[PDB]
Amino acid sequence: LVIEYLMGGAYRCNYTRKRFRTLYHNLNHFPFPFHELMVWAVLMKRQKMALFFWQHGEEAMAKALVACKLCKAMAHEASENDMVDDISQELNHNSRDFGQLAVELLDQSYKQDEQLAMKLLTYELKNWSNATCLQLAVAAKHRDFIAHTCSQMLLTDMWMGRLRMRKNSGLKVILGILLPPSILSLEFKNGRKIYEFYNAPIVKFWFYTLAYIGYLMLFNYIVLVKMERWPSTQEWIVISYIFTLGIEKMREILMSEPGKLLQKVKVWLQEYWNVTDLIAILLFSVGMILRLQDQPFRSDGRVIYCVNIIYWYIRLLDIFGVNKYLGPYVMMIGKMMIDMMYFVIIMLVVLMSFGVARQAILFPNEEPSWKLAKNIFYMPYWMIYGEVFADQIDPPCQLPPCKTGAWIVPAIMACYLLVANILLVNLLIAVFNNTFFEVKSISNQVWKFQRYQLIMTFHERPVLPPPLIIFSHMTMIFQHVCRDYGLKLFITDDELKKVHDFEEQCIEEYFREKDDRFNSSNDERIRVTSERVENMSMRLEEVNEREHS
Amino acid sequence: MMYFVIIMLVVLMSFGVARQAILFPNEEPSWKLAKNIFYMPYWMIYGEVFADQIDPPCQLPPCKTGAWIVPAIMACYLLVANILLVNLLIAVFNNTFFEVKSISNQVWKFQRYQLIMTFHERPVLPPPLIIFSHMTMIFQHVCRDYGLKLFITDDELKKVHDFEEQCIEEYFREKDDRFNSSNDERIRVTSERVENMSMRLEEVNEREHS
Ligand SMILES: CCCCCCCC(=O)OC[C@H](COP(=O)(O)O[C@@H]1[C@H](O)[C@H](O)[C@@H](OP(=O)(O)O)[C@H](OP(=O)(O)O)[C@H]1O)OC(=O)CCCCCCC
Ligand SMILES: COCC(CCO[C@H]1CC[C@@]2(C)C(=CC[C@H]3[C@@H]4C[C@@H]5O[C@]6(CC[C@@H](C)CO6)[C@@H](C)[C@@H]5[C@@]4(C)CC[C@@H]32)C1)COC
Ligand SMILES: COCC(CCO[C@H]1CC[C@@]2(C)C(=CC[C@H]3[C@@H]4C[C@@H]5O[C@]6(CC[C@@H](C)CO6)[C@@H](C)[C@@H]5[C@@]4(C)CC[C@@H]32)C1)COC
Ligand code: NA
Repeated sequence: LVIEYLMGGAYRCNYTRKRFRTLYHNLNHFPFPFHELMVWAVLMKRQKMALFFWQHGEEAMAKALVACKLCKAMAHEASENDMVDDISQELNHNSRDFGQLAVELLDQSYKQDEQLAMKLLTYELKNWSNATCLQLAVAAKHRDFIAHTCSQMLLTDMWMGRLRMRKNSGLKVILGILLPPSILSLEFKNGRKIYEFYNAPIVKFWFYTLAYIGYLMLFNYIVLVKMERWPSTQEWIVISYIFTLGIEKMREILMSEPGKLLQKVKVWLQEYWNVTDLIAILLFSVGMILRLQDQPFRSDGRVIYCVNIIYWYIRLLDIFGVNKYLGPYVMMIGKMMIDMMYFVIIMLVVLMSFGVARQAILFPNEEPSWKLAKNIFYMPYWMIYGEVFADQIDPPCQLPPCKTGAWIVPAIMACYLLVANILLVNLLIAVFNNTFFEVKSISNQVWKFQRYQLIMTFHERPVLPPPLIIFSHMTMIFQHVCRDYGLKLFITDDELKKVHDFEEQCIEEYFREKDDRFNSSNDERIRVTSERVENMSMRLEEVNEREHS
Repeated sequence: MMYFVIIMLVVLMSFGVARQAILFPNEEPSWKLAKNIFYMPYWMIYGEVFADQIDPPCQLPPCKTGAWIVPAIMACYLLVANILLVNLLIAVFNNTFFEVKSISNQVWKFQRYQLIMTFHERPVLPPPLIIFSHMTMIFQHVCRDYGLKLFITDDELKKVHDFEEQCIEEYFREKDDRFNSSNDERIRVTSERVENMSMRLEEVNEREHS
């Protein structure tokens, strides 16, 4: 029970199975003893014993990943119940050590044989609640494991589905999705070719992208062109798209992993795209409600549409995030935005000061009105972006008399422009420049980690795009009254034994290489030479002092 | 720059569509709507931010519904395009300059050979007068001392061969002498000799006879 609580919601340890429950309720040996000994050493926080038990037996990498997850969960539980706060550091160090061991073992296995390395990451683990190494590594939030070359190659092979399209893809997928006769000219891995072509994640992604582009074009057409009292066909298509997308979001929030409905919404509202999509759908619904009414309400609904189109235009960054070079740039923008806000507060302060000074100096006969609130922000803000217009600030003053102190406005403006356009923007450039390498590397690692989540969330979605997704939901109603690949890879006993022997060979070679590399370092050689020289000097002094003559 | 201009184009299209749809709600479907999105939002960021043609000052025609959103959308758009993306592009150009410079220098030095060789074959007359050279090639149609190679006699060839043998011998000797004087090799040899000496001394001490 405590193992199942530590691991996750979907995990099911062998102890709580009904076979072991019936075998224990009337109170035999274990097939793999070192699994239970390793779990015992991990739970009771005995690091040396756990490291000794790790290198004996089979399924070494799965054991390392399970140990890393258990240590991370134990550290999280320890730094919650007001503990001594030093147990958490030791548990985190143990988790990091186990993760590093898993990464090094994967590196050795990939270096020795590539196909067997990819084989080792996919086969179903019978002793570990029917999970793969990828699922354990993802559930442990191990960014250095997914970002490895072998994991990325495996993710690419799962993303491409049964097709190959190795040298040049993308265009062929679009041709297939637009020209169904062109499907037959594509090679497949070892009537049925249509089903295997359309069930790949990548063709689902391109179908969804084409549907989104079409919906966006319809939205642009319906907001650009004059609208009548009742909606046109393009507006009906847009409304249908929004409604079906909302239905799909509800279906996703209902079929989530947690069993509690209140827990499902709380875990769904974690990504910012989900909450922003919910807000946008509610806003579009409000605008559509106000649209089908009299003239002022219709105008307000149209303005709601024109505001809402901005978000759906921005949401193209999610589509762009698939590309290898347009995802890290988006994340880099996401962090530099926080830096920009921190540096824009000061610009706002200086702008407010200059605007209030100029407005107070120039116009001393203004009644209290809200126009004074915009005369401060408007023109001092457009000034710095390339609209420095004389005679609009410090006007020439047949000629009306000059206001008292009107000569000070250009003196203030010169210093304001010098501060805003030469000091703060250059300092912001320096800040963006000197904090780019860390942000780039972190963004690359995070994107390579989230590739797995993208692949799974496209492998789970129905094959039809959101404008046609209603037909797929009707099918799910018919199936309501009624994984060979994509996640795992089942095998026989002989292939399992071959994989086990390969893994034992890999771990043995890894330990032997580590020992041979440690024993040949300069520091070890110097230490051993010093000790032997000291002992030899003592022996030689004893020999010289003790002679028969 | 193209990889970074895709995003600028997305944001520009968004702002242009929003402003054009807000301001003018009585436009027939015409191709003029296709350029009203790209034209002015593109000239705005290069120094045409004129504050009288984005939010018109409106004897006075009535104010269009929601015409106060255009300045806010434009302020956010200018802040994104002129402060965030261009500075990030500057950072990208700055932090990927050394590798590009070194690779370009190496590639130019390599292509110098092709540049030199392609002028050693072209006819001496320039393209406006190259017709005369082609006529000459017609006359020569019915009919490399230097520039590429350098033919030499047997004694010069033997001198070059002896020089090359001396060079390769000196190279191998220098490589071996440099390897044998490294710190790692000295430490390894000293450790092995110390181990053997310790074993020998223990065997000598165990070989007492009195
Ligand atoms: C208007 C905006 C619409 C949304 C924009 C569409 C969204 C968008 O911009 O990216 C989508 C698409 C995703 O496909 P993705 O990148 O995953 O697939 C790549 C493709 O297979 C390349 O041929 C591979 O070689 P290369 O390394 O590249 O040399 C590349 O490397 P590898 O993994 O096989 O080793 C593959 O990653 O990215 C494109 O490649 C553009 C293909 C042409 C797309 C044509 C678009 C019409
Ligand atoms: C001059 O008078 C023209 C008239 C013929 C009228 O035909 C119209 C048919 C719709 C059409 C082609 C027209 C104007 C706006 C056009 C929109 C601009 C939008 O821009 C795009 C811009 C970029 C896209 C990313 C978004 O959408 C289109 C969805 C959109 C777009 C191309 C939809 C198509 C619209 C012309 C002459 O006949 C006698
Ligand atoms: C159009 O005619 C208006 C009239 C109602 C008149 O009420 C007035 C009450 C004072 C009030 C709210 C008004 C105009 C200037 C307003 C100032 C602008 C300043 O800005 C702020 C700007 C930002 C702050 C950081 C600094 O101060 C305020 C201290 C300041 C401020 C909000 C104080 C409040 C002033 C309107 C209509 O009657 C139906
Ligand atoms: Na300028």
